[PDB]
Amino acid sequence: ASEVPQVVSLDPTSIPIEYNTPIHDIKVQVYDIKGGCNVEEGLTIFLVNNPGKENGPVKISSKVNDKQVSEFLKDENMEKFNVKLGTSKHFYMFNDNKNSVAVGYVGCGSVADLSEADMKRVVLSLVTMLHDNKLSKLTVVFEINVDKNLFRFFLETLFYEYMTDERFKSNMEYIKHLGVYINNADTYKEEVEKARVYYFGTYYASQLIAAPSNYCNPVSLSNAAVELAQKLNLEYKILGVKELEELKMGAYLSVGKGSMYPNKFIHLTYKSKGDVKKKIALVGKGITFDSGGYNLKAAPGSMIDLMKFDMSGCAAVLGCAYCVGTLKPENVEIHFLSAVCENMVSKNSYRPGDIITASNGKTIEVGNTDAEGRLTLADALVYAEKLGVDYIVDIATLTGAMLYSLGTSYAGVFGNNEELINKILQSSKTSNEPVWWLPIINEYRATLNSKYADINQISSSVKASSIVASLFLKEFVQNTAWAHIDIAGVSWNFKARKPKGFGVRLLTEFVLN
Amino acid sequence: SEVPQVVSLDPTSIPIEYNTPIHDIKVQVYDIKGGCNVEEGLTIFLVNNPGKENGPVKISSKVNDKQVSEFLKDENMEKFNVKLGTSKHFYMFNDNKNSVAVGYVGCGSVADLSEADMKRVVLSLVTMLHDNKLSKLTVVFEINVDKNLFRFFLETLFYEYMTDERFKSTDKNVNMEYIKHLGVYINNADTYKEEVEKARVYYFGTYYASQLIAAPSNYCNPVSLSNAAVELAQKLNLEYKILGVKELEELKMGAYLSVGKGSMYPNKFIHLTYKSKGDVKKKIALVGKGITFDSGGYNLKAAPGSMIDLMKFDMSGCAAVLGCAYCVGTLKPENVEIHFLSAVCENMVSKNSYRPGDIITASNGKTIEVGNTDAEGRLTLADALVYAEKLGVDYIVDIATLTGAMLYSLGTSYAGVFGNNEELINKILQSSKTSNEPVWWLPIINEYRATLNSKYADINQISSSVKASSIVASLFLKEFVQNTAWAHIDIAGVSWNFKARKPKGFGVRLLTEFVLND
Amino acid sequence: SEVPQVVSLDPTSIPIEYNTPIHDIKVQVYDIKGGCNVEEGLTIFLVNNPGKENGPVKISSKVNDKQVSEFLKDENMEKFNVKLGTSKHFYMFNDNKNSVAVGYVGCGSVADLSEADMKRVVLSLVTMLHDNKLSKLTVVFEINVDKNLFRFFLETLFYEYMTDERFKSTDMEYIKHLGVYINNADTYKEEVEKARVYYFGTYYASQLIAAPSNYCNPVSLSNAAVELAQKLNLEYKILGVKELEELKMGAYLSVGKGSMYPNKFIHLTYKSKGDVKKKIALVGKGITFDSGGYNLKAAPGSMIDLMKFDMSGCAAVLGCAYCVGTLKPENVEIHFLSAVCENMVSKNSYRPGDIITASNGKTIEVGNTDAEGRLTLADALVYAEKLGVDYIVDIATLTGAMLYSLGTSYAGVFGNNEELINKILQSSKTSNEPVWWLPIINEYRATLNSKYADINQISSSVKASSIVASLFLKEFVQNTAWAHIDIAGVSWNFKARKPKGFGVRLLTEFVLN
Ligand SMILES: CC(C)(C)C(=O)N[C@@H](C(=O)NO)c1ccc(-c2cc(F)c(F)c(F)c2)cc1
Ligand SMILES: CC(C)(C)C(=O)N[C@@H](C(=O)NO)c1ccc(-c2cc(F)c(F)c(F)c2)cc1
Ligand SMILES: CC(C)(C)C(=O)N[C@@H](C(=O)NO)c1ccc(-c2cc(F)c(F)c(F)c2)cc1
Ligand SMILES: [Zn+2]
Ligand SMILES: [Zn+2]
Ligand SMILES: [Zn+2]
Ligand SMILES: [Zn+2]
Ligand SMILES: [Zn+2]
Ligand SMILES: [Zn+2]
Repeated sequence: ASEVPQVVSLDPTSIPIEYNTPIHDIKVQVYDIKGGCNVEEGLTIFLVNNPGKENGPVKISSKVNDKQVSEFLKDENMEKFNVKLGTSKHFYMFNDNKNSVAVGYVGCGSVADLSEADMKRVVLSLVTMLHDNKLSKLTVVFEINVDKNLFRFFLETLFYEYMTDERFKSNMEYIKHLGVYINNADTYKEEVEKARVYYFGTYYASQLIAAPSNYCNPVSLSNAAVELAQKLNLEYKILGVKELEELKMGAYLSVGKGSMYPNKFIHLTYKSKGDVKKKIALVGKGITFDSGGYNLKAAPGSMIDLMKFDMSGCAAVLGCAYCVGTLKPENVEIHFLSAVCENMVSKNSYRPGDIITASNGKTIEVGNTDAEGRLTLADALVYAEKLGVDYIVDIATLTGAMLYSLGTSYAGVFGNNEELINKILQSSKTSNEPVWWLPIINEYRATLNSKYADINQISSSVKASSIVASLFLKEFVQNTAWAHIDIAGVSWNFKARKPKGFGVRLLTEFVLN
Repeated sequence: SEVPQVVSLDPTSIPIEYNTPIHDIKVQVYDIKGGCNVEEGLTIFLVNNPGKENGPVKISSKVNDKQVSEFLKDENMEKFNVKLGTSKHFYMFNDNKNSVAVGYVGCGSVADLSEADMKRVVLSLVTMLHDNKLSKLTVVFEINVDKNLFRFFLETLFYEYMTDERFKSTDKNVNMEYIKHLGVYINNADTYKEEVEKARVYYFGTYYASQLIAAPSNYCNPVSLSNAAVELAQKLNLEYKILGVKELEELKMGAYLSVGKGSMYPNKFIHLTYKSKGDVKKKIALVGKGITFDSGGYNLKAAPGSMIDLMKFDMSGCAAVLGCAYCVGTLKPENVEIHFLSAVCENMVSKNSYRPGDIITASNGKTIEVGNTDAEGRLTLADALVYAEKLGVDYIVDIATLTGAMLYSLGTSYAGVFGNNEELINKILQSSKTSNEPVWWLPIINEYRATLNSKYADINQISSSVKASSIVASLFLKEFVQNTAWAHIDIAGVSWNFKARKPKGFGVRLLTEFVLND
Repeated sequence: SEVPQVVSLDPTSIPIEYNTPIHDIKVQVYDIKGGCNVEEGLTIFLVNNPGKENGPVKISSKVNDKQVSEFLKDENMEKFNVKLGTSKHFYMFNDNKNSVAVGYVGCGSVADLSEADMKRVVLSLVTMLHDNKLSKLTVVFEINVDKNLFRFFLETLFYEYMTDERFKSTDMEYIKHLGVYINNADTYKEEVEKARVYYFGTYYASQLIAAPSNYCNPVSLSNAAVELAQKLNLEYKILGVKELEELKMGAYLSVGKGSMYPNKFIHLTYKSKGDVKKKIALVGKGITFDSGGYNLKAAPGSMIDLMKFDMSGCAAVLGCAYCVGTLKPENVEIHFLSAVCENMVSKNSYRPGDIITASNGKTIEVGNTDAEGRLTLADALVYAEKLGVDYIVDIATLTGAMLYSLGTSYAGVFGNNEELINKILQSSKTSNEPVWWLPIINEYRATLNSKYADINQISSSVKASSIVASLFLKEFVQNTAWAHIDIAGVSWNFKARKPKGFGVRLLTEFVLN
């Protein structure tokens, strides 16, 4: 660990992290729905739809072993409510044994197959009830059709949205039990503890992102990665400035010049006990705060107050490290990499127009100091290819233009290898973290031709900045299958005012399958 | 039919050139194994060097002239290299003691030239045709191209060679002269021969669309554009129908009509039809956005970078569809019925204009809340799409300069395609490949549909405020196709060639290939 | 003179090319009478057609090669036209069966070419040189140029031909001979080696300007100026912060407060060997990077990435120092001055509103930290006048408004003395570096009346910024002929993405004549 510098003694010197969450204490049981439902304790919620009849009435089919609840659930009562996606109702009542129970439903629409976005709305409705609930148990009865991956997604999302981050603070009570009624329960049981792992990986990423830039800086973040590595028995190595200078990472070092925090390059490694048959490098953009540099984020809508999230790529990679270190896949070697620094305004900062030299010898003309992500990634990519891996995948809050292309739901993936892109797309499908394949259009490459340097950092005209940024990155991968995931648009949940932890499950599914 | 005028100097028709100098070029194709005759004009060798970047020039073709062959020997040609786009001129006397001009264009070190690579080659060749009064060009192929690429070479050569001087008066090019003969030497020539006149057909459809787009909004208005479409239909003996305002009112096209309310030109709905003789296997509706000028309306294009002076381009989709109509009407495909549609109007600022906040009713009965008058294109398309589905077709493909956000997603080279049907989308991509007009599949993300939920109307026209506009606009259009395979091509970013300051006529070849191979 | 570094990869000197391939070109000038020989390389005829716009090409010169004469016959050349900048060139065998290239550049239909026309002609010529491997270029003048325009042709040819590759790393063959056919060749021969000197003075200035702000800083620029002085046997003196504090240069020192590089005042001196009959101070604005300071260049179109060019005035002066030091004019004493610093954002920077005191005791109210040029020039001008000189001429990238007045071609000249101004205009005509006289309007002076300080730095309303800035500078020259050349609009060739080196030949012609 390294000592993080302070301006005043009241400046924090570590990131507060919660490992043991109330979610981990929840005992989960899955029952088959064919046998009927037991309603004796806590809150019971039926997931109900009505195919064909848009906003049609609620109808409960499951038999329950309680006379009081059976009467409440009768068709004449339930038809007073409708299945409009996200709509919920729940009532408190006494059961046959005169114990207080709560019974309700969440509408799941009129389409039999729920998208991940549909399922998310269902969960949010459920969580709203939970945040006003003090009962010890929740039972969810699936009277809809979900596959194994979507059911795991249901649990992951439920766990993630339920949990509230109160680290920076100075009603309800977390349930101790979760019951689930679903068809062929036995096949869904193995998803439960996988969901719990995917949850924390995602929530851990969220904690790092949500942590403000005075708490989460290059030194405190690399410190956290070390502590994580030690807990998971991963090989770890933090490269300091002197080492970085020796490796000649001029692009990455240039970005951090104006920061009071020294650059820290995070390198964690998972190695399988058995034969190593595939080597992967995961690269996360790790800007702990993006002020923009001398190209300061002062334009309307530039949202400088959001830019603690510019290390979301790093967070996703570290979150994946947790999942991989916990699930311990076989026959694989994975490197978790992040060139961490802070982009600030100072007498010491790099300037627009500056020509800097990357670790592969390429000279780069800086057109915009706020395009700093690709500079750090450039040296990180050179570092990764030197490891001699089969796949290189980077993930980064790289370009604001993603907001105008795919939006806030789908991340974009670019690459030099169709097979690798396909694996990512497949991983997106099974993780239910949506990604869309975007092209690297070679005709735009000429725009990066610098008059004085080997290459330009940005275009002056093209405006297709996400593609141009990909073209720049491609110049630092010489002979390895490489993919690039731009999560600038999808990383932050603007409506809920919190991170998503996007990427963790996607990257984990990628290495596992 | 009568174009309204403000003053007598206002034009009442779009000047259109049908018989171009390109059509006067006699094209001959010879097989390269017979040897090349170098007699006159300019003879250009298309040469590459596989694996050797900036490799030396070597003329592998048999040249049927002792003097020219001597000139083109490897020893003499070594000094020149094949760097993609590079070119050289040679001057010499042939065996008949006549002075002849010879040269080459470098095609690089790749074995397969891409879309952009070949256009680079053609542009280099065109520079050799400009500022040189030549009567004949001979092109010798020493690179390998498939039939579609050979056709693409000719189409692009014709299109770039052609110079549009319709609006020139005192500044016509005094030295403008076109070759009268084109010679082509290539391996297995008989295979490529049929591609020649197809290329000339593809050239004009593209150039015709280009003429309509380039034509300024005072020349090209809803009345004169619909008048041009009738003249085209009459020339091709296609069925044609133009729907006037009273007919449009009967069909209750409130979305389309509201957009044109502020204009001095009455709305004109174009409906051309190609009908194959015999069994019709496929019925297709092609829909083009036909905004002759987009001021933005009361949401005026006044913001920095909004490029209001470009907005004559906003009927590029309609132009593409009409260009396709020329190609289809000329090549006469079998087993198909094609409907060429465009809801044409002008988006202007007036006492009569539609307002931000207005609730209008589309022809399928859905009420629409206008949040931005500058999103007028999807409004006209909405009624056009409803009209299209009433025709009972198998495929509906619309093409439109719809969202500026395409510049930020795919840029100026690739068009975006959206749709409700994977098979149709795949056919569009296939047509993209064979036409060499690049298109990329983009998603219609259903999670964003909620943002189009209106407090008062059935649906919001736009925004508040997803930012992924191209997708939101596609979601809106989807609401007006109920049960028909539909695809949407946003060409807002690729329609105009900013570098050359001219239209591309994008989509004509794409749509034609779609029709011809479906 | 030790350049401070943030990281070990930060450059500590400006790379400079002194020996260029241009200097290895052997120039021969022949009279057009007696005919032209075409034996090898590329031969280009400069042709116009006064009778017809875009008229046919017609070669008038007798060529002593029959094969080439056949090529140049009227029937062949009339297929080509003389539109300015249009060119064609063909490869062929001459009488000796040696490969030669012969062509032309269109020179339009106006008998007398302007400097803008001639530059277009040269650019067409250079395109051919860059695209052909040639040991020799021959140019045949079938147009009319005077001695100054001919030199300009050579200077421009040399400058545009030369390619700056100092910052190229890892992402050939110049001509060795130049032949010129022209009527009355003997009167043009003496322009050749003068042109070569003017070329490098201009190219040397270009090298300094093009060099990014991380390479070119106040310390390395002053170091570079010393190296130049040593090679030319000029007296030199670099004033450091202690000395500047002693000289009370508060305006100059305030600007550099926020930089990591100490202020460095450059003072080079050329003195003729004989009696000194004229003393001249040339003053160049030397801002190595202009971020704008706390008035950050953040507005759209402010082009902060261009701002390495803000020492262009200094570079022109140093480039002039090369030419003067090489050509060694008689009975003159020339001082080359530049108050070099960097305008940055820091805890240490000067603020908007700060009241500072120039070396002549005048207190100045800073209204805008991005108007820093006039503040550095203020102390530089006071320094210059104390040298007891006859003329003071400053050259500076001072005001962006120049783009709106004269544009990108003509610099503006302001002054307090009509004789000096007319001399500069005369030097503009002979150097072919276009300048236009603009007024110092005394009615605007009242806008600089500060409420608290002696004077305002900027006007709060009078949008005539170039004139207002001239009024400010005028306050720091008390009793000396002074002129001010604003090159903010002309210094950078935006189309070619490179500096012009504007001002070197202008200032040198001023000293020489
Ligand atoms: C426009 C340039 C090329 C400067 C760019 O993409 N900059 C990105 C950047 O700063 N990289 O280090 C960038 C990244 C994200 C965002 C962004 C801004 C918002 F207001 C958002 F809500 C968001 F999700 C992303 C904007 C610019
Ligand atoms: C921002 C909204 C959603 C209103 C939009 O996309 N409007 C488009 C429109 O006016 N439809 O009728 C629109 C279409 C094209 C462009 C556009 C602007 C430019 F400066 C270009 F260079 C260009 F190619 C397209 C901008 C907005
Ligand atoms: C508007 C003020 C008075 C602050 C001003 O002229 N500032 C100049 C300055 O920064 N002095 O230190 C200034 C100088 C040059 C430019 C300038 C900007 C561009 F984008 C150009 F392309 C250019 F040629 C000059 C703009 C402002
Ligand atoms: Zn940034
Ligand atoms: Zn960033
Ligand atoms: Zn519009
Ligand atoms: Zn429009
Ligand atoms: Zn400034
Ligand atoms: Zn300045």
